[PDB]
Amino acid sequence: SMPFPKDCSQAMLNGDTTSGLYTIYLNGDKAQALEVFCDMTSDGGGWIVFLRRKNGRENFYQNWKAYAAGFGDRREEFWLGLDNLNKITAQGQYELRVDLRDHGETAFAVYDKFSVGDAKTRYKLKVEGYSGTAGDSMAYHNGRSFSTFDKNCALSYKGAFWYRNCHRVNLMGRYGDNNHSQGVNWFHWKGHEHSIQFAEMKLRPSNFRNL
Ligand SMILES: Cc1c(Cl)cccc1NC(=O)[C@@H]1CCCO1
Repeated sequence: SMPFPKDCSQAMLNGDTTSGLYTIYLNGDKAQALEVFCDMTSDGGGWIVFLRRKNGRENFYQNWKAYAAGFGDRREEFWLGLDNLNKITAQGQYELRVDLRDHGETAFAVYDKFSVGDAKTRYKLKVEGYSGTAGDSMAYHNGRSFSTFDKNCALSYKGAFWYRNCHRVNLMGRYGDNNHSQGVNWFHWKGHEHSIQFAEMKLRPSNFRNL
């Protein structure tokens, strides 16, 4: 096992094959411990989950400081934090996976390159190299800074995202809100008038598939 695994891929190779909460260490630094939920079953496992929507119990209409730091219950609905995502994606070449489920139907998207810039970039999104079944709805958002109501699409749709003008993905939107563009949307799967019941965003090294 590695003593200070830097992501859920190094924790899974540590023989931890049950999804749930693990400690990772940013940059393998014992002083940068972070509790994360690891999805160890989807497409080979080793995924840090960074967004989960499933029941509408948690409020996602939160401010810049909340989105930078993270909020929620890792075992239920949560957001891992932009500072965490920047530091993790800086450690190597990461891939994004999005899992969606709604009324028993499932879809997914993978982006072979995923990064989040630091605060001086307003946490700029990079997403490239699409595959999957959900439809490439993150392409619209590529290269955009993050937006909250206090730093306006976040205000107009009462959510937070790498908004443009405004969204094809709104996974931090209002739970169960089927009004146009208000809900948990993935446009090229279920459009703008269908809020998706279950959504996860997660990341792991792009080279995991053959390491
Ligand atoms: C990342 C995160 C999750 Cl996922 C769950 C609850 C809170 C946070 N954020 C923090 O623990 C830090 C601690 C000081 C301010 O935020």
